[PDB]
Amino acid sequence: RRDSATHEAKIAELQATIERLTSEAALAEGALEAARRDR
Amino acid sequence: RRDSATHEAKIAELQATIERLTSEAALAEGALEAARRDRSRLQ
Amino acid sequence: HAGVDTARATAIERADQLAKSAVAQEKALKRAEERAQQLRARLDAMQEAQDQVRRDSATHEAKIAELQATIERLTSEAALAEGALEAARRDRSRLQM
Amino acid sequence: HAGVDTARATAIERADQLAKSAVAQEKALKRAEERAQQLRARLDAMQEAQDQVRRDSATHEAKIAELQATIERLTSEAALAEGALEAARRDRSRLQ
Amino acid sequence: AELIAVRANLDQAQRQIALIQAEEREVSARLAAAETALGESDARRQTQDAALEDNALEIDRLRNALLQSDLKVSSLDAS
Amino acid sequence: AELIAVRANLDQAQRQIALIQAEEREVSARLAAAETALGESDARRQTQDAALEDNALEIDRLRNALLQSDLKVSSLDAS
Amino acid sequence: VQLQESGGGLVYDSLRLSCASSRSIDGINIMRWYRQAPGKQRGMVAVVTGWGSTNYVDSVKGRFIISRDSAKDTVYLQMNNLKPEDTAVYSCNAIYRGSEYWGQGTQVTVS
Amino acid sequence: EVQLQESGGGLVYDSLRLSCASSRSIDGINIMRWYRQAPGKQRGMVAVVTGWGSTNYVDSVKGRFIISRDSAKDTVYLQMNNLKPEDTAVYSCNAIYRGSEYWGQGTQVTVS
Amino acid sequence: EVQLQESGGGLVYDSLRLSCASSRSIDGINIMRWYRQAPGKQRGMVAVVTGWGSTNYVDSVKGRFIISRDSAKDTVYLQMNNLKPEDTAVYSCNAIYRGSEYWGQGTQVTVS
Amino acid sequence: EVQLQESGGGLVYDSLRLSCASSRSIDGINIMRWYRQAPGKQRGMVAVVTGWGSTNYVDSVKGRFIISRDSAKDTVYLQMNNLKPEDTAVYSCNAIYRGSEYWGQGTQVTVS
Repeated sequence: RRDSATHEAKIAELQATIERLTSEAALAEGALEAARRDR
Repeated sequence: RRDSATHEAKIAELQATIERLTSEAALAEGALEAARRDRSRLQ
Repeated sequence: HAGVDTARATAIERADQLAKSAVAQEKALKRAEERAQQLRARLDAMQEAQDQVRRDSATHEAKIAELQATIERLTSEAALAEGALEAARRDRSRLQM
Repeated sequence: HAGVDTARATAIERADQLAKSAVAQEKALKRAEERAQQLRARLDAMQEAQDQVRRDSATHEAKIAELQATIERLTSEAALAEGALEAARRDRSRLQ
Repeated sequence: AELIAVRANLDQAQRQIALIQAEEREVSARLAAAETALGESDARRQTQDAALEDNALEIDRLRNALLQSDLKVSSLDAS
Repeated sequence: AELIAVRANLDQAQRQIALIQAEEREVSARLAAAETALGESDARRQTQDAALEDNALEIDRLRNALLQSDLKVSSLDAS
Repeated sequence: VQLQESGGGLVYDSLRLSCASSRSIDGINIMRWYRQAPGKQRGMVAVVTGWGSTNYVDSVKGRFIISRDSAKDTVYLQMNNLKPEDTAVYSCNAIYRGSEYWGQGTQVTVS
Repeated sequence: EVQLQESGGGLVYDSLRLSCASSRSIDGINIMRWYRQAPGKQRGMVAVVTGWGSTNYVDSVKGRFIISRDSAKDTVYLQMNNLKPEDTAVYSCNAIYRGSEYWGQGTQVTVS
Repeated sequence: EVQLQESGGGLVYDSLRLSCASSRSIDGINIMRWYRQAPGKQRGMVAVVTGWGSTNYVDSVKGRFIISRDSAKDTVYLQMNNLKPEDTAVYSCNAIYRGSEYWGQGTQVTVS
Repeated sequence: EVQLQESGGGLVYDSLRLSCASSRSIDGINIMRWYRQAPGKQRGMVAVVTGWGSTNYVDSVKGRFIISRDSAKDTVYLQMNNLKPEDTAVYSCNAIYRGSEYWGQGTQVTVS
């Protein structure tokens, strides 16, 4: 009944952190690895 | 009930995909710190 | 005249024998002077032969000295070549270490 | 009586003058033989003088032979030295 | 290699070159001395041959004159 | 290179051996003829000189014979 | 799951790369596209998420576009204003139930 | 707006402990990962922790460090074990709550 | 005071030839060698000739180039054969006389 | 053929004197060289003295090392003053007689 609302709060927060991890992946895995192998 | 049950898999998924999206990071900065080590040949 | 007649006779041959003892000696000096001129020609030719070899040794020393000053340069170039270029290369190629 | 007490005068002249004079001829024979034997002494000296200078030029000829022998196998050392430089400077083609 | 057995014969070569030079020089000097001495000896021999010719003529002539002289002695004592 | 070159230097050795035969030719002709004739002409020198001393003694004795014969001729003529 | 992609080729521009998937209308989490320039280690290019958040590596930002189409069930990659350094082999990736899945790979070359 | 204050610094010849005090998030502790800054160099990766507990470690420290939550005390531990002298670095814990990143003042561990 | 002068430079698809016109040293010729300066690189030796005629080359040209003297005309010759476009370089001559090293103004050889 | 055997090698904190004794050529001496081979590195030259007293050194050793012939002792020397810890190497004395090059065993001199 009431517990349903918290599941989205588990969905919302846990899905927003995956955004941050993907953003930090842009800098690490693609950018600074490729960029700093060249220098 | 039924719809709450559908929530469980997604949470069980989201925590699961984080496990093996951070697992790439450990192998990721391992190579970034191996590449930055090459800067010893320049500094 | 009693004893003089002989002295005329005797001293004419004493003159005559020494009259051809002079021709013999004259031919002796004219052959001993020719043997002197053979020796002069040999020594004069051998004096110039020695002189020719004198500046032959002088040109050799001119070759030696200038063939040393070239090696003084090749040894000098190898200093920069073998010393600077080579050692620095292997010190620059120490990156593998 | 007369022609014989006089004619001895022209005969003694040869026997006295030439006896001393021909000795001066004999001295020249010794002198021209001394000149001959002195030059003959010099000729052996100059052949020995030839001999040392004969070897001296040969020693000089070996010095040129040894000196060019260095250069011939000291320019070869430079020939391989520049091969080492170009081979090592060919390595930088891989990076730049 | 083989230079051991070849430079040995080059050494023998230059040894006999030294023999050549020494013996040739000593023979040449001896030959010059002998030739000059033989020329002088023959000159003396021929001067003395001329002396012998002239003086044998003198002796034959003088003996003939003495014979004629003694003949005149004998004729004078026969006078 | 050195093989043929120093075999050629041994060939130089054989050439100088030919020059050894040249020196032996000098001794075999020139020196031999020179001293043989020198000995002969000095023998003739001694023979000539002894004969010339005998020759001078002959001239002196027969000339003194003429002097005495002339003196006797003069005396017998003065008779 | 079978991820099969398409859209590759050698071209003179802009291009579209799809990665056909096997199941899960809107149910799969992060899909990504990886490229491997020959002689270089494979690297990430784009990222899409279940809700629609997207990102790109700064080497391609403003150019490559990662997109979804839940009806056709295929993650797209609009790949526009290609540069000659964009010659590489583009293989789609995924994370379903944790296990990473890849694709056969397609190559795009430009010059 | 959670505020993270690092802890556990010091000096050794050993095996040290590190903590990251958290201002909020009892039991809702999403990714708390630990970063060390090599002096004169860039910041680094050490380990992560999650709400559920999946902790992975970077290859250079794998099998040595352990990162464990303390949900009640609201602090994520970074254990240091089988240390090497190459670990002298300024240590800084990191947070992600509501998608925002919350670093800290950083501490230091000298291993020499 | 030898005053060299190079000649024979230009452009080929083959074969070329270079000269180094010496201003003195008629037959008094010690080492006279050829240097190439690759465009944007440093000088390097190519071939060496000597008074005796001892010719020795660098590996990069050995069996391809010939360094041949001409003692009559006061000139040294570097015959160029079977070229590569790698041989595009400025070619200059050197000479050692009385120890002093003399260069030449140089000529450019472009092969490609 | 010449046999070259060195002497004077050793170890110090100081200064040294490397010497090289030969088998022939009493003052009829052409180029004799002194090399050194750092471990795991190719052989390199340092000093050259020629039979006339002319000397040259590589830029690394100039101002410090002095090379000096000695005709009477049939030996060439190579002084080493103000030795630096970087100068450690194996030092082989060299000579060029009759064209071909002849080497020596070497003497590992360590300075550190």
